[PDB]
Amino acid sequence: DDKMDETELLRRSDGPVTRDRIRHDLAALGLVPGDTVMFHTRLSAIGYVSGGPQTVIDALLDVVGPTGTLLVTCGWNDAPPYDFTDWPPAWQEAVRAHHPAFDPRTSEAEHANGRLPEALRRRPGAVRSRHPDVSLAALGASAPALMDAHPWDDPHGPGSPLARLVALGGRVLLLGAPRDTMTLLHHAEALAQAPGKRFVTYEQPIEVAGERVWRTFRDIDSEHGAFDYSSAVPEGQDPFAVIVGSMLAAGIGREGFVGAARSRLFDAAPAVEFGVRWIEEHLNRD
Amino acid sequence: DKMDETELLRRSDGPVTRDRIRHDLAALGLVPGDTVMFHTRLSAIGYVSGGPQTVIDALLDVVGPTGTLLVTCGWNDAPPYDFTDWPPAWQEAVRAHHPAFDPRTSEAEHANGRLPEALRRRPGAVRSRHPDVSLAALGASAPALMDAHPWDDPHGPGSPLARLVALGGRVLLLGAPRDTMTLLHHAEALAQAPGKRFVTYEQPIEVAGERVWRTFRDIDSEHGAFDYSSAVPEGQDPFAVIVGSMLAAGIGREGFVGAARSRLFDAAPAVEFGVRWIEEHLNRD
Ligand SMILES: [Cl-]
Repeated sequence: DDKMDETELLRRSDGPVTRDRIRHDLAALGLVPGDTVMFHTRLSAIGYVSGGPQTVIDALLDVVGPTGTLLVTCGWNDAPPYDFTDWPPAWQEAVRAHHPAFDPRTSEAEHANGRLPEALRRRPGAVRSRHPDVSLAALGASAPALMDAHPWDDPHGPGSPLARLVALGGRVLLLGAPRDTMTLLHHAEALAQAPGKRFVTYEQPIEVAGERVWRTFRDIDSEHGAFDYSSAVPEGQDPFAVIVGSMLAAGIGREGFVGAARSRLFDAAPAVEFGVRWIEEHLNRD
Repeated sequence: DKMDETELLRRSDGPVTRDRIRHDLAALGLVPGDTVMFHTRLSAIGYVSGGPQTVIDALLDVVGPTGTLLVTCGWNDAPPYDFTDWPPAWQEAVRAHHPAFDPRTSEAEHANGRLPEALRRRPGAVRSRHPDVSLAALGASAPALMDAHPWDDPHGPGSPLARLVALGGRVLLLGAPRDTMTLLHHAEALAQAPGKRFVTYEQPIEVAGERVWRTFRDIDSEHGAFDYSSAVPEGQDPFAVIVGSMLAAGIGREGFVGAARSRLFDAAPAVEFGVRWIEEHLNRD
């Protein structure tokens, strides 16, 4: 029921949530002109947002202003599965012969990231990074250098957009999104040194020189965790949720509300520094 | 989700590729130069390698550069028709702050699925200007089909749907159920019968760079342009009944595209049939 969904969201926020009200709530959280902010969104948690994703994006642009930048994690919803080489031989041949290349302009973001990354990447002037598995998108003053030349291998590591967010003094905003959605902690996993690090190898079709070619990629296991967190994390619990919870308890990050959405704003450099130290201390046992 | 893939892969007995869809579309009767409005239920096709992009590429492969694809978009985040029933403070917030419809960025209705949202993002795609029932089109006839969508009676004469009929266009249901045929709203707008139901609603648009509120009139495309209670059996959707009767009268062809039950109609005889069906069932002189 469409009617119903609207009724519940209106009730949740006690009426429509507007662009200027979101702008006000974001400034109260600590977002300021000139910031670069990567943001994860659970749109319905805000309430009934008058104008949907476009209103959230324009409120964010109002706060950071023309010299600031917004960033999201996109990925590729219709990528071939990592394990597509475990299918009957005629099937995977069909994939290898006919699966289209990743295309930054048209390939849709992963559906699990919700509507906001797919709205951001389609904004006029938005820039989407070239990686077929873990592309980001950005909008604003620093968007070309942040997204430029996404490193094929180790795409969460030293050369990556996430590293550039840290070096810029950027921020991470969870906008109703839960603590485990903080993508930036994959950059922490990529930097962290501890035994038992998990890596993945997969292939995906990309377009280079205007022709479609397959490429093999290496990354940390950003799906099941770059380590076994068995010893440091109660089972049933998500490692990133535990790290961010400890982060917050150590005084890194500010919590508040944007509409009806429980929201958290972090500086990216201390969050990554905390995350790598968390992983190395819990997992090295020296 | 690996089981999700196993379900889809079992449904189509392996990946459905661009070439396989093109093959099945041609066998259903789509030809080079066709203009085709299509409604899609991706999961009914099976495991489509490449998702919506692959469906669109296959359709372009069949109709070629002289052909045109059309979809219905609408506007997912339009103000609800009845926001003017809300408490005064809530409707004043919508009036002062709801952003204008923007054909380049306003999202299609979530219920229309992922194909319309992918089509309108293609390079060269054209999206009509109507804030409530916009269409999008891609190909040689897209500018003329989408141009100057009438504000009032947006399914009536001179609308994109009327232009699809006049062009000799077609309608494709690609695993979509018989009741998503948008073209039959054009039949409802043309049909002469008692008790026709209309809606009047307000939506923000941009006119010469300024955001303005406008009032719009349409047939009730949400609840049905007529009370169909005496014309259809209980629990059946009117458009499904009309399309079923259309098929049984020899209008339209049916087959499979991948695993998806699919139906292809010529738009001019579909609308003529739909108008007659409504006038015969709802006048009963
Ligand atoms: Cl490049």
